Amino acid sequence: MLKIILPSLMLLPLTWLSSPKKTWTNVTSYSFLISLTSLTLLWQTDENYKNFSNMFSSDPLSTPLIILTAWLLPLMLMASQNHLKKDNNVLQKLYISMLISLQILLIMTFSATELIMFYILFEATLIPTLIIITRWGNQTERLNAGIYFLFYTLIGSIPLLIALILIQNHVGTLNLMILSFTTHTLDASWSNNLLWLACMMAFLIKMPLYGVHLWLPKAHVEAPIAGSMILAAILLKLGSYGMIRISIILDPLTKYMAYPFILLSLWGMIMTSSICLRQTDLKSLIAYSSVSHMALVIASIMIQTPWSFMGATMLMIAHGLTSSLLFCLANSNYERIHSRTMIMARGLQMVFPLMATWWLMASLANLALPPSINLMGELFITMSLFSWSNFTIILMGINIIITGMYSMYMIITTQRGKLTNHMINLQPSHTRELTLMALHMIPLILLTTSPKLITGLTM
Amino acid sequence: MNPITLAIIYFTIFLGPVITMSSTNLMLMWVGLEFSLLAIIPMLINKKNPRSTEAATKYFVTQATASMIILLAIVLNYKQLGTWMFQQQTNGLILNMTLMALSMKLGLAPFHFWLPEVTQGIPLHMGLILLTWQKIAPLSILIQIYPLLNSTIILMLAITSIFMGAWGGLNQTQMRKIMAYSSIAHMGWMLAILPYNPSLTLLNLMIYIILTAPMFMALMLNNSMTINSISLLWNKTPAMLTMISLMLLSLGGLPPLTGFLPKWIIITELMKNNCLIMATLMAMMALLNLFFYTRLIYSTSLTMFPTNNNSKMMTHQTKTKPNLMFSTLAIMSTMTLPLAPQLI
Amino acid sequence: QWQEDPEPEDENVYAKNPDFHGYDSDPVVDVWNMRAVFFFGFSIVLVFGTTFVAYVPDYRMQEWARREAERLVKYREVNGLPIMESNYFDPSKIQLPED
Amino acid sequence: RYGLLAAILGDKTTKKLHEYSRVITVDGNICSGKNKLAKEIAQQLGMKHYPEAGIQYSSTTTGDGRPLDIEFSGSCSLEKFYDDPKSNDGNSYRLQSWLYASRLLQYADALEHLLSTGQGVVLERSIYSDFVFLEAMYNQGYIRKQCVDHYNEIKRLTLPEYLPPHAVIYIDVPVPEVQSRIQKKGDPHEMKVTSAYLQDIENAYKKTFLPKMSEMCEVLVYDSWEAEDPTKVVEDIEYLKYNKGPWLKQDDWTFHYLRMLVQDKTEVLNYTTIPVYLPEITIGAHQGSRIYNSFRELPGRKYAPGYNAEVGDKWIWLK
Amino acid sequence: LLREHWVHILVPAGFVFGCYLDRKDDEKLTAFRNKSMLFQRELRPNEEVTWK
Amino acid sequence: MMNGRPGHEPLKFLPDEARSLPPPKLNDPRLVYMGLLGYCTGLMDNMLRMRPVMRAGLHRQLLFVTSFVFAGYFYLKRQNYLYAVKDHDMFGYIKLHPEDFPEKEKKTYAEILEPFHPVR
Amino acid sequence: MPSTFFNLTMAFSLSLLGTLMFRSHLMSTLLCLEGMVLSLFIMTSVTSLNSNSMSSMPIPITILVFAACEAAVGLALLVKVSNTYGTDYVQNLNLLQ
Amino acid sequence: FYVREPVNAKPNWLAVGLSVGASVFMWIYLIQTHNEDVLEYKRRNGL
Amino acid sequence: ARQWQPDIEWAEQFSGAVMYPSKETAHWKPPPWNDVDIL
Ligand SMILES: CCCCCCCCCCCCCCCCCC(=O)OC[C@H](COP(=O)(O)OCCN)OC(=O)CCCCCCCCCCCCCCCCC
Ligand SMILES: Nc1ncnc2c1ncn2[C@@H]1O[C@H](COP(=O)(O)OP(=O)(O)O)[C@@H](O)[C@H]1O
Repeated sequence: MLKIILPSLMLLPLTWLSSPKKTWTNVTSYSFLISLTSLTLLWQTDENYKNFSNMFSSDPLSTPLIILTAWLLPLMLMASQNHLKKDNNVLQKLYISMLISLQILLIMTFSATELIMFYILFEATLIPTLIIITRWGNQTERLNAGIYFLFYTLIGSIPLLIALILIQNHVGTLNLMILSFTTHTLDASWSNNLLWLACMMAFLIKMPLYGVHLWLPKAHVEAPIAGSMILAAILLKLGSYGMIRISIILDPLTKYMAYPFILLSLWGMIMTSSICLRQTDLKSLIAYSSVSHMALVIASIMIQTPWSFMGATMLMIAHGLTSSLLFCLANSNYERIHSRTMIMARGLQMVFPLMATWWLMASLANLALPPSINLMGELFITMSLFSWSNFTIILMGINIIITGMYSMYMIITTQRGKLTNHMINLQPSHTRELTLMALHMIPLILLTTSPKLITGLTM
Repeated sequence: MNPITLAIIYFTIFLGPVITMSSTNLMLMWVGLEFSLLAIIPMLINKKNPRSTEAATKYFVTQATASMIILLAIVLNYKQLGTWMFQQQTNGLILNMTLMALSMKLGLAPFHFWLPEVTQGIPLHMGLILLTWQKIAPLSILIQIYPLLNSTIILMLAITSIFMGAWGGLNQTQMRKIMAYSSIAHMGWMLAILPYNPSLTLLNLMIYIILTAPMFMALMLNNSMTINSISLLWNKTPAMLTMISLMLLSLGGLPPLTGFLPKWIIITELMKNNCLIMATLMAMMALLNLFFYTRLIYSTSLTMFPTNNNSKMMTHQTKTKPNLMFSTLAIMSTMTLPLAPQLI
Repeated sequence: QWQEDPEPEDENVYAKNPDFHGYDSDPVVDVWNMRAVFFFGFSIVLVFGTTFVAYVPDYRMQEWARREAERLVKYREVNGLPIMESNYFDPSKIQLPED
Repeated sequence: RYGLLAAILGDKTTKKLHEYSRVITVDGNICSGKNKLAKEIAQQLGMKHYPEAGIQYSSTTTGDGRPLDIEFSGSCSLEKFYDDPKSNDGNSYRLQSWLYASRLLQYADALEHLLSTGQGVVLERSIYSDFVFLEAMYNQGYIRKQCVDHYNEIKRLTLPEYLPPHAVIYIDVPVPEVQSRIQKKGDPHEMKVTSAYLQDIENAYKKTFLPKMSEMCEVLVYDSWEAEDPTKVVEDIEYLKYNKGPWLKQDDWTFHYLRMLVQDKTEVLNYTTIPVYLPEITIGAHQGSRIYNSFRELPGRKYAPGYNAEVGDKWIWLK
Repeated sequence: LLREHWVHILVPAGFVFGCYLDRKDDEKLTAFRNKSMLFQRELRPNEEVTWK
Repeated sequence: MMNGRPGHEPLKFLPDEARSLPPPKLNDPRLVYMGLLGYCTGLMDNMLRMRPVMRAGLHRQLLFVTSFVFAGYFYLKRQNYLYAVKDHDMFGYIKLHPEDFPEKEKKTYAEILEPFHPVR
Repeated sequence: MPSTFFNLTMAFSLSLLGTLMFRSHLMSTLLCLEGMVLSLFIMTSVTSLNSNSMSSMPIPITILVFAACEAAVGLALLVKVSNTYGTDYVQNLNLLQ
Repeated sequence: FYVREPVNAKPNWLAVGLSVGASVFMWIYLIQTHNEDVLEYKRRNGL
Repeated sequence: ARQWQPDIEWAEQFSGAVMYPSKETAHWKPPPWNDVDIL
């Protein structure tokens, strides 16, 4: 997998060497094709994993993501052509390159055989992200948000560093292939009960768990649209990908060491879903929607039943695409409105007829409408959770009712009701804004036709 | 300085560490340490400002008593073994003295009070020498005697330094002292692995030298001893803003950059030796060091602090360039990580 | 008070360039930055990509297994063998602990 | 370049000094006729004459030498100084701070010519004689107390390093007289100068400037009539003994370091940009960034001297 | 081909280099070339490599 | 560590014994990296000194890309030796002290009984 | 020497306790500092003499030669201090806080 | 052009020739070392 | 609307000889820029 990567690196030379006026089209047009080369990995004609080479591999779980990581770079660069079009021609070429490095790094992290290669690349992605959030962040508080995003991930990260070096000494190689075909069975000691927490905690932090998710609402609030898309679509899912590949070892402990997180997540799912119900900042509501719909995932990567896992793989890819779509349209309202407040800007369909159709489809993806991969995902996690304990439906049942309420409230108070009297007149929709959306949903429609590709390792 | 004097001093400041390293007769190692003490004091008071005399008088007393303690260890050994050099048989207290003493000259842990203060009153230039070409000498003496020193003490001085360095740095706003504090911290990691794998001490030093030397020549390019002063870097010289950003995050352990390797292999070696207690606590507060590094990042790069009109005047004039060393030592430092296996 | 610019206004790019596509202010760059984005975006990724992904053959062997079952079910049923015997790794291979 | 290497091998200032290798700064009031005198003094003794350092003494010295746009040169107007005293934006303090930076550049350029060529330098008003304008401005409502402290801090930080004026020729046409001169002159603004300002300036010269530099450097005050006759003064300058003055201890090995300072303009005014945030001085990040992107994009400025092709530089691919 | 038609060849070239670098890895990991159990066959006539 | 080994060359860079090892291919990815590492140093310098970034010092750019690379071949040549000594040393010991490194026997998975923790 | 090398050693520790606890005048430290060099010189000379190790007598003196200059530097700093503060008192040395 | 003629107006032609010439000596020694090296390696071992 | 660049007040905190000023520590004042004192 060096075509999904080397051609990517070369994007950096192109963003720099290219003309200031033509820099945007060379980069966006080329990475669209970079995504097309990424699609070749999907050609798996047998169940064996495609080990491209010693360090680089792609199995069913990584492949559905590498393609998404390559896909969003085009979109990210199309959603940030407006803001970042007021810059000095060298601030742009920095932002474009920053976005380019994220998927170079993220493509490799999702396509990495050695778990510590994951760690080095895993924690590197913070550098590009923190720059995108802090350097271009509009609000006074991004310095703070950046600190929260760096420390919560970093304090979790050093325990994983110690744990992975620890298993290398215990087993003798951090190669995901071998670690899988070798006998690593923890022994339920008090210490192992700590190892397990060391490995999972760093992944559980960037996958916002109810206890440590305050970093994500603060980060996406002041982050520029491209950073918020990256955090929701690819960055948070880095934590999920890690939990799937790391729990191959630590096989016995999670049977009983998971209860704490599972309950934290399911109760967390309800409270995070509910506070979405009365949050005035739209970007705030989407972020907590992201916490709740990701709290379902940590509760399926821990129950560990075949269906959970691919419920997880289905939902992660699906929610990634949906969340960005929501964060992308939130930005289009923010740029014309100039405020994140949900109460202002009422009645837009009256003035932006189509964006409202995109808003409606994004919300229906947000809630579980049935001919969507989003629902298949939740339906499956719901099933397994029920298997874990029939009572789980109650808590995963209060979340579904709340999820319907906030998803439609975003449509009802932003895209319906009487028009706002006279905010700065709202200029019509650009074709870029609409495509950036179409590019998010057309793939959501196509993937829903053949869900098999994003089903995970389990199935 | 009459250029002749400059030569004699500089030769001594350079013959000082070199005799230490080359000789085996400890005595000759002691005088190497003594010559470094004598040579550095003249340069320290070059401005001869009231702050400077204070700096040198502290540096000298701290250095002198430690030098006398190191000599006492050699004198005691001479009577416990006729040899003029530490051996397997050496009384444990004899070696511990040498650790404390040498940990004072290097300024590690509970003896970390002199360094921040002398780093504050000396010029940026002599600051570098006082931080990096004066650590080579004592460390050489320790690295030579590693097989014999105590694993317990070193670790305590190691952990303490890491903490003191980190905590001290958080509050400081003067750059010279932020660096002094970082050096205390890095010096700590170095002395942590000495008992186990000296060869890694020599990596955690070089990388520190290849990181700090560019960082200081950056601070002085604009001669800013204040963060507020380095924050207006964007107006005075915009290009160094990019690398100053990466070098400081490299000084802390963040993974893509070269700075991770020293911490990573030291942690790998300590876990190989089973200190998974000690290594864990060190790595954790090591993360505190990055917080103050990033706070500076914020002021200098990620956010643009307001500047002064008189600055437009300094832009007009051609900026005297930064030596080539900056580049070669900025890149070899910010990104060599892809070449780690051969470094270790 | 200190010196600094007054907040700049945001231009109605739709006032000039009434055909603004949202990519860049001068018109030709805009046209050529959508003529290449709709094309490389939709025309040869959503179309050629979906064509190729649709034609990936027997992805993860699930087109092979619906036949192998059919000949195994064909073979097992006609020869009278149990369709899915109840132990997979044969008991004979397994040396169980004798305790 | 000039460095220890050059100094080690000859290139010693002492060897290049002479009867007329001196610094003579002639200071007077708003209009003391001091330019004329300075010009002549310099000529008669064969010394370089440095024009008074204005808001633009830096763009002329740097690059094309062509007058920069006002905002590029720090947005200072002496013109606005006069028509709008005690202005809300403080153009008067910004004018004074830029003026101090300009003479700092001029004095340093003068010292570089003195130690290299060996020729002397007449600099008219100097960093040493700038405080009188600020003293009068604070005595008036022009500047507030802190503003004064900020200038004093910059003065204390940078002025001591440079060696003092050898002698400080002085003219003393009184305030009533100067007011007359200004009015006769056509400058619409200069003429709105408050008489008090003139007086306060005069006072700070006599009450402070002449006594204070008198013990450290020779002082030659002349009245209007005396100055009209430079020759007269040239005589005095020649009979000067330059006996006292910190200049006596400047051995070659000491001059070298001073030379290497003035040789580096970026340092001469290093402390002129100290991060003390008084409101008038602050450019402000958004405005400052724009002024920079715009000053740095001017032809021949986007790259170091010798490397920008716009003005016709060549050989860049091998430099 | 350098009137801005050379910046367009940068990425296309990266693909080529990648493909080359990639097929190189195949050459290295060629033990068990055909020595695997599930896929071990006698080289059919006129074939010196089962998979290249 | 590896110092104190018999025959150690007290101050030599790479003992001739390292002649036996294969020479580093000049295009070894690593040496090529050092090259790029170098080009960047050059470009960076131009930038910090405010010169046209790529079109200047085309002589220096070469000195850099060619100094770093030169350094590489001769460094890697050594680091490669050091690692090679490590095996000579390591493998030898495994034998000279065989008992301490016995070849234990691993039973087929049939014999071994690994406890089955149901997921349920 | 068995107990004659304990007096000298404790002399060095009593001199150690001295240099480490300052009080007013800096000279008293420097002076104390020197008390150690004498104790080290005496102990080195003593053992060299009863080990008949003549090859080592060079050291007892090298110790003094280096210690003398060391002290020369120390006193020049001291003179520098009571030229800047009119006293050698250490309290004055508290600007670097 | 420049009031103060840039010191870099015309190239330091020595700095070119010791910068260019030095690098071409590096290669010719480096490439020589490799082939020479390969040989010894090949013959030192059987081949 | 432009990214909030830091104003003078945000800058102010970083002045002072100690970032997080203590009870008695705050009483201190920043070191002289010239590295030379008035006493
Ligand atoms: C890949 C990993 C994840 C990557 C995410 C980002 C990728 C972006 C770049 C690549 C985008 C395209 C490639 C990825 C998606 C591929 C989808 C696809 O290939 O569709 C296959 C489909 C033919 O179906 P087939 O594959 O044969 O199904 C198996 C039956 N045994 O082919 C078709 O027939 C296409 C038909 C198009 C029209 C569909 C009309 C029906 C739509 C029903 C919508 C129902 C309501 C949806 C509600 C959503 C929420 C509101
Ligand atoms: N620091 C200062 N502050 C305000 N005004 C100044 C300052 N320095 C010089 N000027 C003004 O510059 C003008 C020209 O100076 P001068 O040479 O005395 O006048 P002229 O050129 O007519 O002889 C004077 O009118 C004076 O007010």
